[PDB]
Amino acid sequence: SKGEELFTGVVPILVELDGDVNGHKFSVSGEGEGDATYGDLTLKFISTTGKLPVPWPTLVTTFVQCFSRYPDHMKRHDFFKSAMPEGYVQERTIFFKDDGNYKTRAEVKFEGDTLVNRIELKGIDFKEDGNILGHKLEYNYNCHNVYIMADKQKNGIKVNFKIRHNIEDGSVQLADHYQQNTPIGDGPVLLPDNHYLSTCSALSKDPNEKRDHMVLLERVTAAGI
Repeated sequence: SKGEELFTGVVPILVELDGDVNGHKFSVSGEGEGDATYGDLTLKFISTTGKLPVPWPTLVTTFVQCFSRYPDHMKRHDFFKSAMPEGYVQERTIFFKDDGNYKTRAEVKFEGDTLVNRIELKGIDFKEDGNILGHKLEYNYNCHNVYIMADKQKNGIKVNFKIRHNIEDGSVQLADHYQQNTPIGDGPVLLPDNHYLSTCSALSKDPNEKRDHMVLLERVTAAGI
């Protein structure tokens, strides 16, 4: 399964994001590795242009579902890997309730032996003293099930889900996600039936790192079939 073979072992991952939110331009690089046999990955991100104008947690979803563990009985529903090595384009719109929104476009594919997620994010309509720009979110993250549905139209998948971010002293700030993924190559892909990705994420910090950074650790497993 060409694509599948690509993920038998541990694969290094590189993430490159260029962003602009309300005119606050910034860049982030991440490096790590993942092992789809188990569905685990670890990534370390560094804000390379200065202190991030948005809270780290808000960028988690943006920063590689091909690393999900798809159980054997579900192998025929693994679109993400089926598109590799040429890759896929992942696009999203994330609306922070009562706040601005992020629009992202990324490309995920192999470069050499590394799996790279190269992103362009543009956010607007945000509120300066808002939870976002004001950095009032706690530095934590939750676990969720994200439902995946095919999209014959785009020849890929559609997905929608909400992320709940905890507010320092408030409730939570909702971040409503709309996602589309389409193959990059012209070859055939796997269009799966409806299912979901069970996703565990947690955030950490690195004792030796002086720059603004985030350590993201996760375990993701496909299910629902």
